[PDB]
Amino acid sequence: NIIVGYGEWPSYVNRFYTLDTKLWEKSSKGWYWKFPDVLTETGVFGQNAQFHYLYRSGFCIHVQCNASKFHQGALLVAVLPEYVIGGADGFELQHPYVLDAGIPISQLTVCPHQWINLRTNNCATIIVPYINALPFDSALNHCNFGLLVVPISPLDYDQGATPVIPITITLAPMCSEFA
Amino acid sequence: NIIVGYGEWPSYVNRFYTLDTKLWEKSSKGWYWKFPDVLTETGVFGQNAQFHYLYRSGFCIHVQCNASKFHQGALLVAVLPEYVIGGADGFELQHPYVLDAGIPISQLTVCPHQWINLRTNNCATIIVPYINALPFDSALNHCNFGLLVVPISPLDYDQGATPVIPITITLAPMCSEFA
Amino acid sequence: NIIVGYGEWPSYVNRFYTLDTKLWEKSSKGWYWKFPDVLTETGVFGQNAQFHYLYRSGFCIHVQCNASKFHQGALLVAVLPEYVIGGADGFELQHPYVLDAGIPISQLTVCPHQWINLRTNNCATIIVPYINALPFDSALNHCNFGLLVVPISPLDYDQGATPVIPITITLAPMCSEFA
Amino acid sequence: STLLGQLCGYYTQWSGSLEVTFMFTGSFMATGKMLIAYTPPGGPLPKDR
Amino acid sequence: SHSTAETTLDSFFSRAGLVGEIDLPLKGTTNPNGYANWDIDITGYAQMRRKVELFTYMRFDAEFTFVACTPTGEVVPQLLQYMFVPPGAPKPDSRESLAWQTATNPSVFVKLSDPPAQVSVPFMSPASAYQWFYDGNMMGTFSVRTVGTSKSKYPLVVRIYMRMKHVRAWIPRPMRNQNYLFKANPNYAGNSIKPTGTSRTAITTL
Amino acid sequence: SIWYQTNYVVPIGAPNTAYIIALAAAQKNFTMKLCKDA
Repeated sequence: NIIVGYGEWPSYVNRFYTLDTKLWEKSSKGWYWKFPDVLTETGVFGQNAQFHYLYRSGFCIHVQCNASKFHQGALLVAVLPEYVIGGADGFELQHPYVLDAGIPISQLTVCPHQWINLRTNNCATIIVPYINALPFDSALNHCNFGLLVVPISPLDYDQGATPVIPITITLAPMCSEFA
Repeated sequence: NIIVGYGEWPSYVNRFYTLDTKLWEKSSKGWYWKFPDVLTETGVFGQNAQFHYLYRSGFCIHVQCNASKFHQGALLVAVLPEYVIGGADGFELQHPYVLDAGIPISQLTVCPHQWINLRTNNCATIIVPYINALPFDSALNHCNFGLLVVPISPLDYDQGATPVIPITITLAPMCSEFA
Repeated sequence: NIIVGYGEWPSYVNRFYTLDTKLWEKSSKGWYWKFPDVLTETGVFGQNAQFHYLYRSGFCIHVQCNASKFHQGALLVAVLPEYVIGGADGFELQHPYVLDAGIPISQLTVCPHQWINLRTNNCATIIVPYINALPFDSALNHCNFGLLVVPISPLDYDQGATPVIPITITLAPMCSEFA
Repeated sequence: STLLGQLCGYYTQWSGSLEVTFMFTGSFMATGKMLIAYTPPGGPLPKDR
Repeated sequence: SHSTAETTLDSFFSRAGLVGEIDLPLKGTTNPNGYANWDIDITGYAQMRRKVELFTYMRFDAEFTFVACTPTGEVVPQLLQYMFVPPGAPKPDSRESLAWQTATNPSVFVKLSDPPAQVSVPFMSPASAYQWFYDGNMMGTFSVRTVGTSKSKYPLVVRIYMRMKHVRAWIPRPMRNQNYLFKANPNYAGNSIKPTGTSRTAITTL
Repeated sequence: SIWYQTNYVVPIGAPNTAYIIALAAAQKNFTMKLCKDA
């Protein structure tokens, strides 16, 4: 299903951007992306973000993964504003237990989140509004939030099945403004 | 679904005749049947066709095949009036590329046709009216059309699964007339 | 005053583009520009024209020159569609008598034209619609028309006055379309 | 190999819109994704996905 | 069943706690000149950081109380100044600095044999709220000295208490798991990561 | 052009290769002119 972050819709280049595919392995630890840095060298949005002095936008995020009925595992997808760590290809987690910031992963469900259980569903959709202490900001000096995709239950399969599961991220800006 | 040839229903012994089963192999090339020659020594229709001087009929054709969810392939079923080649068991194709007549197979979809994709469906139904330049004809000297079942995508499976897939043809005369 | 070419207004990036200034001398022969080639590496219009397959636009042209009351001379400004010769800085005329194409200059008033007499006025405005045998064309392979600024009466002054008179061209696209 | 090409080989000029259909004939338990792209006249082949 | 007014945000952050301690010795090298500059921060109270970092944005006012005495705990005849330097103004660098006599820096002259002084400071951020996390919070400064030209005849200690009022917060976060290493830094010791709680021998035994 | 977005995922017991068939046609605004012999 679709979850709307904090119960608020975005308000006052608007197309689908499909990123490169991640490969989920038996020993994967997790990945994260930062916004708007994920879209700053791709297309008209990236051209607009590097030539304007002020920026403001919301987002719509889809996470997908296709696997067979003989695979198993579970992922947690969450959005954390101002994710300070202690491009379009993302980064991997070194210590997923502390989320690389000294905070537990078990309480990450306090944020707008979704579950991907391979036996039940294979999609997750989150709608994020604009969050800041300022009406406008800079798209090249400040990252508003981060997206996390972490496996809570490890991927398992029998020998002879495909050993890597693809994860696809496609996102669309909503109510973007430039000045 | 059901397709009606040329958008016309048959107009002015009427039971189901189930033929012998064909075995689809990894190296199969295709089969064809000729009408009314396919039904001229089977039952009351065959007795009627060899003792009357004039004949006129339409047909309804069902093609079926049962396979598992671990098999793959695709067949094209088509009807070609006056299929000149350059019984109830059919004939095999020698050069399926030219349809044994010097004409390409890729344009065979210009005729009343259906697709059988093993991953999607396992049935095809075609209703054929009477086509001729004469109101009546001879059932023992003229074949009105031919039926073709050709694999466009080869049959594939893993070792240990069943290596032959059955194809069943059952047909019923419609609005048959004799004189 | 303002003249509208052939009595037609343009119909179905839209800002003022001021070009570099030409210097009118005692021995000047004349200059010409070609459209849309004059605007193909300047700004958003130039970016749009090199990345779209079809193009269609009209234009509005202003020609200016400031001189004192002790200078004299006269210029003819004219627009000639499909000006075949036998960037943003223009070209000079080698044989202005034949207009570099084998045709007399004395009949150039058959085209949309204006006169700049230094003793009377110092401005000329021409509005040009889209002229072609096709609804759309290519902005990088075809020049629709050319602009000519030719001195019919030579520039004269007394020694001690400024020996060069500036000519300024500023133009704005009208009803431009891209596809 | 198409009948449209053979038929337009009997004329000199033509113009209009086309449509292409892709049908997958794998097994029922196979999954994946593909990207099908169209590039307008005058453009080059994309270098990557 | 208890009341829901005990868990409001104005009850969680509701009391005056010690956030500062200024020492003005008669001899030594701690504050050789009889003055000191203290930058207003709320993490002087050791338990405040984990409590406030439960949220990303906060907005509040503050109330400050100054208690002064001798290291023994005695009360003596002395006068002090307590100047407030707003964010963006120069701070004193000597006892003869001209910053002590700038009228735009508010001051509170008071005696030691007096009830503790008390002032209110408003919300001073240029934005709509403070933030404890910035992926890419100056409140002021309190300067403490002894009034006079010559040095004081007593050793003094000044303690500062802060209470937050009119509290608002947005966007909760997971609570801190590991030991802190720096100020304004979520850094942690990567060679010694500890579980959130306690462990047991087997999953089937209580 | 057709690109691979993900990899080809398949369980154990199913074939590792598949085929795609392409079909082409024309829309209702297609026209031709000036017949010629081929």
